Amino acid sequence: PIATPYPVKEWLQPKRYKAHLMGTTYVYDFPELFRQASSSQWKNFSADVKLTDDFFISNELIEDENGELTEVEREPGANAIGMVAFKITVKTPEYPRGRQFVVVANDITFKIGSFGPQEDEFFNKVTEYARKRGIPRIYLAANSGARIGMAEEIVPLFQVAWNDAANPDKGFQYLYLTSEGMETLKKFDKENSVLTERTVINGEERFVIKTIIGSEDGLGVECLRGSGLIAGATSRAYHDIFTITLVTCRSVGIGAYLVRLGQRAIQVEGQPIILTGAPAINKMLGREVYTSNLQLGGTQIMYNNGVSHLTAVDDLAGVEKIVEWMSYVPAKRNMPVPILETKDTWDRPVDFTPTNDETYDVRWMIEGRETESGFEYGLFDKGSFFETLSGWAKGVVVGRARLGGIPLGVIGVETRTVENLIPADPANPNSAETLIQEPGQVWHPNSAFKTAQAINDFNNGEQLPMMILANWRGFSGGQRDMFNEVLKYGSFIVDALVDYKQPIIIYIPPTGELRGGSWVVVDPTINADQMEMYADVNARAGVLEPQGMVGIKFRREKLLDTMNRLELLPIYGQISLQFADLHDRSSRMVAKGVISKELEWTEARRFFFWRLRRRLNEEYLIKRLSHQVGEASRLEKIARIRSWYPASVDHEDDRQVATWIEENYKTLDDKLKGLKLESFA
Amino acid sequence: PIATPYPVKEWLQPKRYKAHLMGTTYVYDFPELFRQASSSQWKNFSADVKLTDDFFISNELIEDENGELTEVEREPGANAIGMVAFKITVKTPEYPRGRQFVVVANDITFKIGSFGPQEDEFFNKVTEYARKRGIPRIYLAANSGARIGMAEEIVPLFQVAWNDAANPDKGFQYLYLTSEGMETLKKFDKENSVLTERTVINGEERFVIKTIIGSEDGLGVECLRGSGLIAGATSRAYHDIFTITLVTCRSVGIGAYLVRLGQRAIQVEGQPIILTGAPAINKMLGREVYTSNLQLGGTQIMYNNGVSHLTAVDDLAGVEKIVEWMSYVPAKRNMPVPILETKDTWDRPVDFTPTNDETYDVRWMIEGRETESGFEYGLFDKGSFFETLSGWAKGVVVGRARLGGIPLGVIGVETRTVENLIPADPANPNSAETLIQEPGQVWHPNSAFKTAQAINDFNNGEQLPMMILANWRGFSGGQRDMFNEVLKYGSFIVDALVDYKQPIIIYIPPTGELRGGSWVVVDPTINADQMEMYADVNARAGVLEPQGMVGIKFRREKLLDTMNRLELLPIYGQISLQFADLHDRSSRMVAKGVISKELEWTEARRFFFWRLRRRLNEEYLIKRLSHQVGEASRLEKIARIRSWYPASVDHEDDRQVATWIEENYKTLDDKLKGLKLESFA
Ligand SMILES: Cc1ccc2cc(CC3CCN(C(=O)c4cc(-c5ccccc5)nc5ccccc45)CC3)ccc2n1
Ligand SMILES: Cc1ccc2cc(CC3CCN(C(=O)c4cc(-c5ccccc5)nc5ccccc45)CC3)ccc2n1
Repeated sequence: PIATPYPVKEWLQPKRYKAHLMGTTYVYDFPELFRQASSSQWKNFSADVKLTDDFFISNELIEDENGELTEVEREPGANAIGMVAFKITVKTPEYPRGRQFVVVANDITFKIGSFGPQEDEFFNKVTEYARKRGIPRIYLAANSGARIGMAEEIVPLFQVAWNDAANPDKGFQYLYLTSEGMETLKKFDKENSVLTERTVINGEERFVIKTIIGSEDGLGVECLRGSGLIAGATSRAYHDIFTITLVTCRSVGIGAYLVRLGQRAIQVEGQPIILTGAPAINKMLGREVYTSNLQLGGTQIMYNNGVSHLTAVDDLAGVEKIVEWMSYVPAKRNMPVPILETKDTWDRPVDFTPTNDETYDVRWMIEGRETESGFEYGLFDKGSFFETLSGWAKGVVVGRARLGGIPLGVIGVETRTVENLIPADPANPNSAETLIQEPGQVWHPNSAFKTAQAINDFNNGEQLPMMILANWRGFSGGQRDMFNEVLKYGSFIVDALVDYKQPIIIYIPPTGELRGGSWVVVDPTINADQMEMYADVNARAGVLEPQGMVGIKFRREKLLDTMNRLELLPIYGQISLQFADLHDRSSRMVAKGVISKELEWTEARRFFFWRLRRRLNEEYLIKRLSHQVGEASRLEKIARIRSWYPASVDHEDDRQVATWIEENYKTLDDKLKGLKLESFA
Repeated sequence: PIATPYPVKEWLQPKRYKAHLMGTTYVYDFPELFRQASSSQWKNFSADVKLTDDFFISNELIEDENGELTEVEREPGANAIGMVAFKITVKTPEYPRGRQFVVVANDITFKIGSFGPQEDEFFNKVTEYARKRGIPRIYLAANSGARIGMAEEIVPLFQVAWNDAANPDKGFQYLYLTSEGMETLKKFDKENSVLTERTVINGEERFVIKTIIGSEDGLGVECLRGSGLIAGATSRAYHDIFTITLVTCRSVGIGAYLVRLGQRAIQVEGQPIILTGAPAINKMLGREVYTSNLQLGGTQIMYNNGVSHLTAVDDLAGVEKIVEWMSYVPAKRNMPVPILETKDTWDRPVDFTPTNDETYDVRWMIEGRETESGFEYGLFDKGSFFETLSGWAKGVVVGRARLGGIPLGVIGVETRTVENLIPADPANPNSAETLIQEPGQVWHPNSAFKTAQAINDFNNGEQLPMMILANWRGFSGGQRDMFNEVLKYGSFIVDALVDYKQPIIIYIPPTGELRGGSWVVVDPTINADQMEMYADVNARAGVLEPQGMVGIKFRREKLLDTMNRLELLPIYGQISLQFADLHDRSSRMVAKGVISKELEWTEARRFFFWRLRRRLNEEYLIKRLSHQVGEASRLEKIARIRSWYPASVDHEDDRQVATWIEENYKTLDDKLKGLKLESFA
């Protein structure tokens, strides 16, 4: 384009234009997208705040002569390999003084973003760089999978030993190199390009090729090794630092695995996540089964799958979601979760309240609801709910939120029936679109899996506390769901809880319940060090529902003995139901000692804010001791810590405990430093 | 029955008869089944061996006044709770001097084997007892799930405040107790059985019941807490000790979860594993959808599911399988895997060999094949293959085996297509039986999951080394399998490998291959501390198959430039294929350094036996150092250890290294004890 006001970026650097022709942002332009998203982050938090350009810094990372990563400022497109990375230092609302993370990305313009050995080792090197520092690792996927190739240098000289030069159509015995060929190879110092066995047949000496190696690196299995290297590297990263991936253009083979292994993923619409392309699969099946890769790995697959946690309309939207997601996680591994108080202060009642005879969206209880007569506040901070995995297993709702500024993972139950429509596979003619009815308050294979996935994702890397508004009748025990292994997924939940490292709150909501099958997987004893359970005064819980209980312990016979109190079975049947229901109250739960407290929904925000803040504080103190006295149970630690509180402080008063502790952090630190004396030598 | 030769056991103890009427062995008779199975174990190993009754000892475990477990010899049926346990000490072929394990079981005759709080705490107490000692925990499931009940004492006295004594059909306002009732309760010291509010209405004073608590323990949520307690307890046990469960009669609710959480499970035919019973589910759906619980949790569900690893014709068969399974695992956590040499010695060639143009069952390569001209030996010890999870995801084959006596987990690939027939769910009228074609050498969601499950099951509790005869073309990238999340299951494999703690051998078989998608998940770099890869001289590996490679790097144009070597596309197309194929040889793998060695199938048993034995030995030495010098990478440890070998010993000679090490264990132990001097104070 001639005569533009400013320089034509796409001309100054043709690679930028190639990227665009490919439907993705040029890799070197992504740091600018992060600056833009970060700026927006501020405007949304505080319209005023005068922001300067030093609030965002991006330094490209490359390997020095010794293979170690260092920072450089160079012209975009100078990358010698197809993988690039940047260290981002950015001041944000949660971290005004700045937080850091790295961004690794394929360069779709460099050999179609293929993963060659060098790209793989660079990617691995960047992952370790992030893990060592404990900072988040953002991956931007735009690739063609493992790099392929043949030893081109052997193509113009190989000879074929036919069964008879007369009719080639008769076949060949092997391929070989003449003494002339062996020479052409030695002339270019490419003798290792081939493995041969010198044998003379009638005419001349023919070196039979037993194996083709090639002089150029990155043709086959060496690309597979590096492929596995970064797969395992990413598997580890996920249990270590916050990991996330943006699928910004196709992501193929190892590319698709990196997306899942990183777990948290945002798919830009129209950018497929595939294993094998449609053309190839069509060859596998014989006919023209698939039209595009989007049928195999588009958002309708992966987002409905749970592989993609969120979809983005474009690259910038993807970056914004990443930035939004990061606002809930620690600046780095083991640092405190980022407190961020906003307009919606902790001290207030909860407005929206569910009713037994009225349908509702659990999201209203979570983030509040907008009504004609004004906004009704929910349990958590207004506008702080960030839902994820929203395109899969709608039976359960998961996301991040803030409670008076405290970030945490939230799991709620969708009470409304879900219409899960499964498309028909083109590969099968006899296939027809299928509709699955997923009853509310019932775990299914998908929703059980999602529940566990969320717990693990809240725990690993995010290191967030969690609240589960437990409200399930049980798991689906029908044949299809049972055959579909609902037990394995249900069990994944218990496993996830056992592994949780931050405070957990299990709370049965106002019109909610827990029964024999559901309570099993969320009881506080699964992980007593982190879990606490609470039931609303209007919640219910017992092994069986009232109907089921009477149908077994208040049979027709016993129902008649009661006729001796005053045809009339209808009303008496109702009486027995109420008799049973009077057993499933929060009061019995308190009496039997299975919950910490029974609560009143409207007061829940106030109670949980201080309960959580109080816990974050004691936990902090407990960890400090776990690095001193060492050998000591949690019971002994938490007890010693509480022995330091002033005698008149009421251990049961959350607000008092939290308040006294924050007033004496340094004083408590002195008592700890002085405890080092307990250095059993 | 009168006039029997010996006492009528079922009469002496009626509970034994009740158990039988229920289709299961009386709990106290199970130890005898273990003795029988153990005796058989010997006969099968050595027909001769004169066995005495002291080779098997079973001591029931009960809680003493302080709640601690102790041994007792008492009359069967004296159990005050519905859960029982035994400590078994038994000499076996693998452990001639004896090995121990515990057996916990529901007593189906005690309150239908329901899980009450006491049963739950006993079960938990036994699990910890086993974990502390590091011994296997066998669970025999025969139950009705969580115990239920109502406060019976409140049934004969509750009163109802009708809207008008005239027409009860009009409803009631609440239930209450008269001053007479409150007295009946105080007379039996059951005042807490109810929560009321004294209010006087016209007539007398009526105490409105707000909550029914009940005096008897085990009615509701207290059964749910204990339920969650043992769920989490079992979740932990699985990552700690060898865990296994025999479903000997129905296993309900928490009962079904215990089976999965324990992971390894053997289902006796006709004994259902269910969440909710058919009658109840029929109520849920309205109509008479299900006939029996077997439709919901019978072997056709759970065995085809992968929830049940094996099925047994009867209780005794179940016990035998348990005993057989245990013969491959350490007597207790962290003890060496049980070496058990048999007739089939290590020093011999492998007979059965696959052919490219011939269908075969991978089991033949594993355990050998019986033919008309005699027995053809496989890679592993004759008769040592114990397949598991054989009713699910047949695309992959898993089991335990012995290599010259060394036990290990084995994973092989089923090359034959699998006909996976999925029954139709009665709940859906529009449902029809479905047939799934699972191509061989291709991972599917189920087979990927099974592959990972096996790795985790070999690692946790079993603590076994592993060999994977890696032979997959890739994962199924079609729509259905992609939508069914094959990526998540594929990723589970990488996770399992990362967590493996024993030596691992990845070996591409004689006619096998690995490609871009499959190699990703089994490369040695995923876990370099334990993994080693090998390729047969007749194996193949590269990113793409030859067809795919030519279709991209040897297009029609380039194919014509080759026409200048001597219509004839057919033969030249064949030529290009061979050109590509010459790239995917074990030789290139060795050159690029991606495998430890290329091998010859017939010599594999000899090579692997000494390679594994050599490794088990170095690993042992490495752990000893990991308890001394501590802070040191594996590279530094393995290096120091090898520095102790005699200078003339060839580190690369497996047999020599293993042999010298076993000759100097004690001498090496002295060098270690002397290394304690390195006690950086
Ligand atoms: C339902 C389903 C889904 C995915 C499956 C994947 C495989 C293995 C891979 C290995 C690697 N591979 C090839 O290497 C290959 C690629 C291409 C191809 C490449 C680029 C464009 C178009 C086609 N064409 C071929 C034809 C015949 C044999 C192999 C090929 C693809 C095939 C096997 C069964 C499958 N079944
Ligand atoms: C496809 C599917 C499969 C399993 C499902 C499980 C539930 C929850 C449980 C809670 C506990 N429960 C009861 O408590 C109950 C039990 C029995 C019952 C008990 C013994 C014998 C026969 C029936 N009858 C009832 C009728 C109405 C309401 C509840 C009951 C069973 C119902 C919800 C939806 C389901 N959908």
